[PDB]
Amino acid sequence: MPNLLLNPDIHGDRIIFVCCDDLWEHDLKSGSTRKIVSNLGVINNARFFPDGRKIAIRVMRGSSLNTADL
Amino acid sequence: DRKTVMVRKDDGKIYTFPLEKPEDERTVETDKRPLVSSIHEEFLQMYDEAWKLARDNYWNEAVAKEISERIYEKYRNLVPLCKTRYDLSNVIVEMQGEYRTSHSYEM
Amino acid sequence: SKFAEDFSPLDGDLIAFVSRGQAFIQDVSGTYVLKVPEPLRIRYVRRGGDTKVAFIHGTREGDFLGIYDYRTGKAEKFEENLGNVFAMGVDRNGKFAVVANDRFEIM
Amino acid sequence: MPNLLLNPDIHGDRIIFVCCDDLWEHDLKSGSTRKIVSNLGVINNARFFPDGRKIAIRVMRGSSLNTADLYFYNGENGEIKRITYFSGKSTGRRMFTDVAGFDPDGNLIISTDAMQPFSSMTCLYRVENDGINFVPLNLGPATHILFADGRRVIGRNTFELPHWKGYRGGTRGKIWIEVNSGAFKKIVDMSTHVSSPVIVGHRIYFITDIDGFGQIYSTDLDGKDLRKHTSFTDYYPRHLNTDGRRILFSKGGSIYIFNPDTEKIEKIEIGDLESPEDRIISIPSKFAEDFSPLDGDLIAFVSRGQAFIQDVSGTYVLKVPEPLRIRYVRRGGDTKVAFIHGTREGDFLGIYDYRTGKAEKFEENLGNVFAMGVDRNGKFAVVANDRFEIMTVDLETGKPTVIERSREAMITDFTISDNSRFIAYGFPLKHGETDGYVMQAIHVYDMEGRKIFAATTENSHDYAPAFDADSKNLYYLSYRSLDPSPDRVVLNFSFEVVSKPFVIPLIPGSPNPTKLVPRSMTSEAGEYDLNDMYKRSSPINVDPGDYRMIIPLESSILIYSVPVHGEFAAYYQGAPEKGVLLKYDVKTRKVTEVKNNLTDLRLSADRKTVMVRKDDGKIYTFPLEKPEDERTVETDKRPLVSSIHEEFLQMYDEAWKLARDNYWNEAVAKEISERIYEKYRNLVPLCKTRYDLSNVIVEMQGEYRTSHSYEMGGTFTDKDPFRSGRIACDFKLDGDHYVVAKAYAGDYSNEGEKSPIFEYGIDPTGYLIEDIDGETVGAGSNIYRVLSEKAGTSARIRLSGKGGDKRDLMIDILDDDRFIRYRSWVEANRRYVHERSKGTIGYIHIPDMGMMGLNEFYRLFINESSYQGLIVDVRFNGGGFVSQLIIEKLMNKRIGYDNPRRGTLSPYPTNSVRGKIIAITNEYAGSDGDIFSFSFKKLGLGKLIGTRTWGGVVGITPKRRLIDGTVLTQPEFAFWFRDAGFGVENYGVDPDVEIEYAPHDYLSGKDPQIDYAIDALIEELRN
Amino acid sequence: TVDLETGKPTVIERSREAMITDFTISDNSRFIAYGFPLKHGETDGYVMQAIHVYDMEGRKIFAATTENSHDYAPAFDADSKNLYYLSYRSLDPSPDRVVLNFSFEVVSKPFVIPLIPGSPNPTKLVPRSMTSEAGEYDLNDMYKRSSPINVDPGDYRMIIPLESSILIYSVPVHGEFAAYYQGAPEKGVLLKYDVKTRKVTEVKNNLTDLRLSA
Amino acid sequence: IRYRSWVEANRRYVHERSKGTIGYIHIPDMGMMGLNEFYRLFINESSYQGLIVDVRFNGGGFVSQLIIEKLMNKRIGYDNPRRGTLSPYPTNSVRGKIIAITNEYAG
Ligand SMILES: N=C(N)NCCC[C@H](NC(=O)C(=O)[C@@H](CC1CCCCC1)NC(=O)OCc1ccccc1)C(=O)N[C@@H](CCC(=O)O)C(=O)N[C@@H](CC1CCCCC1)C(=O)O
Repeated sequence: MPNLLLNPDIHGDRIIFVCCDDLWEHDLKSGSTRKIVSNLGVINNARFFPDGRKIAIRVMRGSSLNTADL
Repeated sequence: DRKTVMVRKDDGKIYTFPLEKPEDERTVETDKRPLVSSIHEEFLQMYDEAWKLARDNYWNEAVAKEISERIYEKYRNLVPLCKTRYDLSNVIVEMQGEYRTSHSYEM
Repeated sequence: SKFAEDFSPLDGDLIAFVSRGQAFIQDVSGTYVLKVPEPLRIRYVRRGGDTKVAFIHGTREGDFLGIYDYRTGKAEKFEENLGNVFAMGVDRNGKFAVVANDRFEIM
Repeated sequence: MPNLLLNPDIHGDRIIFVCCDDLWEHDLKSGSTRKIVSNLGVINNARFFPDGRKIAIRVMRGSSLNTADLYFYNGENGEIKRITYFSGKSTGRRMFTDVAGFDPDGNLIISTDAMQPFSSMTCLYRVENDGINFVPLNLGPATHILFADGRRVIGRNTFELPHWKGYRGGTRGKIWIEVNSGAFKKIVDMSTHVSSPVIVGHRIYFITDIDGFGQIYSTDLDGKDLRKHTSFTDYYPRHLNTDGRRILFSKGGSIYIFNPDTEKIEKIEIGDLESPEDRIISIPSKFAEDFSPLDGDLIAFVSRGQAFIQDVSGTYVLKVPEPLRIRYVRRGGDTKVAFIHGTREGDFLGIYDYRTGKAEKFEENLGNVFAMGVDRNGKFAVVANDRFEIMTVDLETGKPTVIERSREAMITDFTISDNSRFIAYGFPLKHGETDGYVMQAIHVYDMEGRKIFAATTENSHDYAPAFDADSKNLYYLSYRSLDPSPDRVVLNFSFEVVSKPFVIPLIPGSPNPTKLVPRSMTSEAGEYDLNDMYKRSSPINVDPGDYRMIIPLESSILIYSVPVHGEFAAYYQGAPEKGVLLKYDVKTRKVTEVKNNLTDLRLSADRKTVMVRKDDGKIYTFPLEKPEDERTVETDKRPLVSSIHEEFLQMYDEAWKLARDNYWNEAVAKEISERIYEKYRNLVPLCKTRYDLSNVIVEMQGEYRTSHSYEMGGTFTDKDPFRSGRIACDFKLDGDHYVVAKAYAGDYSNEGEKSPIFEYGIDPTGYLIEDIDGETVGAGSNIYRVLSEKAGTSARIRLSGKGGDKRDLMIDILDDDRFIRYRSWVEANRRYVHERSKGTIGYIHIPDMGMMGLNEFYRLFINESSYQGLIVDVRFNGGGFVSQLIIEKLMNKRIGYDNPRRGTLSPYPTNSVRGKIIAITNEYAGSDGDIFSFSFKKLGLGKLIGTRTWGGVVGITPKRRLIDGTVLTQPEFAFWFRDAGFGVENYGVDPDVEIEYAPHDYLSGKDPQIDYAIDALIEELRN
Repeated sequence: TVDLETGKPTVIERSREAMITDFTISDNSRFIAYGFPLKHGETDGYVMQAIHVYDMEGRKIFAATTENSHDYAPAFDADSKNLYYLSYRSLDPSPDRVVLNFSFEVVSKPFVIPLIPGSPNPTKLVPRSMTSEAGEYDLNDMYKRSSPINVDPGDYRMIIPLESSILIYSVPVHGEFAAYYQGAPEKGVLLKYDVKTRKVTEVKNNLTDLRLSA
Repeated sequence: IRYRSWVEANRRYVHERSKGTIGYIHIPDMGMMGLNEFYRLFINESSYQGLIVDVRFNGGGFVSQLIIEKLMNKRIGYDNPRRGTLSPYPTNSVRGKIIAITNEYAG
């Protein structure tokens, strides 16, 4: 069985998205996917900066995800 | 037998004391044995209930019968793709939105 | 403890309770714990005899009354649909049970 | 900055390795790296299956990584799954329960001691159905298993030994190989340690430092044609692994590739991979220590190198403004506090004022401080160091002044009179240079006159000195009230309750106040005179016992008492000693209990505030006047804030400094330390996790090329330890039902020595296990996982024996069953020896030389000592320090008997072996294990049978921890044998008759060592 | 056993090491438990003691405990369904405060043996509804069903089983000087163990001897 | 008091006359007192070049074997600490030569 992917962002051929609450990156060219950040809590939004280098991330914490920070 | 008393105090713990001698209360412990379950079976269970509640409690009984039966299968097929609680939430909320009405929350 | 509910006192200074859809028969200490042998969603558990306990098993179709004996092991499960049960009790003589549902019925 | 990579494995162009405790994969072709598995805990080993698809992984859990288990990763669907629920015990140097290798059919073969009596018994098992069933290979303990041309290659103790470079002891790595299609032959047994074996073509590649440094070697399937392939000099290479074509390994934090055909080595370029948040949060209580009461009902304490001034509530907390390592904090004034700041150079005294903010920090080096106090008037402080000195540091100038220096131990037990004129302290001393015991005498230093006076004589142990408010008497304790207490099992006696309080009036002619001598009938008013004061000593009428502290008050005396107890939990589990606060009314002479369940106590300056630690581990504070009103000290309100890299640099420097300052040979230290410091310090910044830092520290400890350089404790993960459900049984998957293959039991009448099932009056052996807690187990349900999930409680278990024998019991699911397995094993060997020797030989086994060894030795000695012969089996003996006590008993020669009118003969001595004794020992007996083996030979008590022992005999007694709680050990006590010097170190003891225990011996199910012992003794029992 | 009517004695068993002075009779007068001194070898240095149980019916002796230490102070419960006793088997060394030495000071612990196989250790508090007793007497291989009672080790001289508590005579560790010369009596105390609360308390102190009625 | 004074007196005498090369110990009997007096000095006199084990007037008892056991121990090693003095192995081992004194009052 596959996963549930969501909330993506693009920058050229690179595509970051959320899977299993963690942040992943996929290369349109090579076709390879990898988890770039995890164990931070529940990530629902990731945004590529202009230079496509850094990434602003939103993560939720607390049993019911009542709190969040960047 | 009106002899045993089981209570819950403000500290959240459960206690039990004989009605005759309320001085001798004991603390109920339940975290000795772990709780064992399967994510996918629970998720399927939870989905079906969320879906059943949405239909059984919608203000308009008529519309429910049609709305429920029309969205059930579509969203149930995504449950197995859910590995985390948040995933399941994404599926459940989308199916709640199907009632095109306010106050369909998840807390 | 995190998902526990419906804590209730049984015969022989025993405890029954529900958590995450599962049900258990344990001593206050939580050292001797028995899991009721029944699929997901056991809404309620109620003292029904020296070693017998009645319970409400929930499914997608509705709620049903079930009985279990933590001594012999037997655990029949009726088919008569009761609707959505929200309250359940058993007489002291263990012959019948009183149930309330979302249909506003008492039976 | 880059990361610290390690423990790789290869499969074609794909290379998996460990980084930041997680598992990563790198493609040689594309050059891309990615984390394939994380948040499982600490991963130290990952092994590619044959098809290169699945991956067997070893992960450690529990704060100190005391537990481990195995997981399967499938790169096809990203599936992760736990395979073992053994909860194998592991330590830094014995990371047992790991992957051993793969059989020809592509099945995983693991190595674990989970179902064995001894940890060293890492037996081989074939994993089946993802962990449903385990089939034993009965090849004996093994670390690696390789297959060449249908032949079985076996690696014994072939894991890396970073902590001990140049190891040449009996437990060194060795490789055996199959030849007779069922027989094995030892083929690689060099003088030094051999590790990480692999096969490429028809050669076995491995690592060893036979030449003074770690290099890769290889030989043919005969251990012949030795070749050296590498010439590294920077760091030791480790973790060899291969795919059949190329060899992979790590070194100095980088991964390299070795091509056997080209003999060329290259470094893989991976670059930066992960750099987690540096600023971290910690729970002050977890690393707290040195809790102390200040003025105005305030509290001071130290945690993780930091110091704080807070109210009991922990609501108003002040952090002392000082860099890393604040060893101690002490009340120095209304709002001032003195502290000991530690650095790489040493420890220094510092003062701080939590009101004004000022915080000067002296430069005068005090050495390594271990005790620190301040006078009540806040002018000077008394300090003790590892140089055995006691001194007074001026709180104004900073200038230290040594009062006296001991040549035996530290002067940490001292006190200052309230008028700041006298300083009393325990002074360790010895009558002779080679004396067996260290005495202690109280000394009193007079600030005026600056002369030291003797408070007590030097014939025993006097301690816990204390002055009274008026400064007119000096009270103290001593173990001088000798009275023997009888041993309930063995003919023996010891001094259990011989502690008694004494007092010494500082003014001659003044009587002992507790004596209640009418004032009108005495003529004091004299003047101070400390001369010949040990002659005026007087006891205080309080029954003997075991007192640790004496506090004189107006009309009563407070005494801290510790009831006699066993030492087992304290020696292993580290359990704290339980004491109680007693009160002695001078008037009524009656004694009462003021507080119990104490494990530590501290008194304020004004003698009014009491701060204690109870058995629950919490700190409390109550006024001495009304002990009924105690409050709980909370410190976890405010988080602990620190920087990983700054702490890591701090921790490294300390580990390095301790290793040098405590090495037994001072000379060698200066050279070794300065030579390895920089090299390993440059890797610290590559460490992002605790485990990383550990890898660096351990490697630098190995640089001392000596035994006993360990690392225990510390926080490596926030993951809870793996759990395992045990009922002392062996399960065998037969068909679709699990059957009870074996039911362990030793002495049925003892405690905790049999499967909990036995209590229901039936032997589970042969029975079938239907279900557990209503859930069915068998071909589909993993019984281990189930059991693991019930560990610590009683679950209903449906059993089925022969016929219609149906059982339904509430069995206790144990968290561990090692001891039961052990006792079962001993009782088994006992029976065997009795039967084979036709009832003429006894058997005893000493698991170690600590409290357990004492237990096990006497447990049987009392019943086996009177046979014609005796086998003292010390195999797997983990050491300790009671070997001399054991030799002493075996040394006793029976020279007489007692003839009773009625009854049987009674031998003299009672603790005398009746006949001939033979000792069995293997490569798993070390330290005091080595000592015992060597001594048994030297004293000629009998013949020594087995295999050369471990070879590590440089004692260790740690006395300092790392800010994270880590407890490092340093070989500080070099054992010197007469006519052998330190020769035993890094070598072990050779048995008179060598008897290997080859892999085929295990296949046959015969113990060649115990058998030789029996037979040999039978022959000696013909005369 | 001497017949109180006829006067005829009947020897049950004979030890070859010491006297069999530590015994008790079940309330239903069917069983006789006692400490039996024994030695593995003729020239053995230590004398072990195993509890034996003689059955008036069948007239056969059964082994209550193994013979590897010292088991004593046997005692039956009112219903005559369990046999409680003490033993110095809980080995744990206590450190000598003066000389490098260790000895067994507090290694005494209580144990029980259910006379009906399958019946669990009562002090364990195993729910009746979760057990299936009602079995019949069977003293064979009873030393295998032995079970400890969760009471901290020490130096116990007597164990008295009651309805919902156990009385235990404890003797605190002390010096032997006065006892060896002056002949001073040993100081003990009567402890109570509540089976339910598992809590221990002091019923009486300053004792030097104790006897219980029928 | 008279007894201990006598022992300490002989102790001083032996130290002085042997120029500090011989230790002294005296066993009043072989019971509890003997155990006390023997270890009371053994711990400080055992490490001299020589040792005098005086057993004159020894009234007996039953712990002789325990005493012989200690005197039997042969010193075959030492412990070298980075800081501190040597520690003999065994600890309870006499360092050198031992001589026993006895009279007609030991039985
Ligand atoms: N106090 C404690 N709670 N623990 C201390 C026990 C540590 C121990 N070592 C040994 O038995 C040594 O033989 C010794 C021997 C010597 C040598 C010279 C002087 C004095 C003692 N003893 C020792 O280290 O300790 C005490 C000591 C120290 C200074 C002065 C006087 C006594 C030892 O750990 N041994 C190895 C032996 C391995 C082998 O036999 O090959 C071991 O790894 N044992 C366990 C793991 C443990 C267990 C407990 C602690 C640490 C590590 C194993 O995996 O088998």
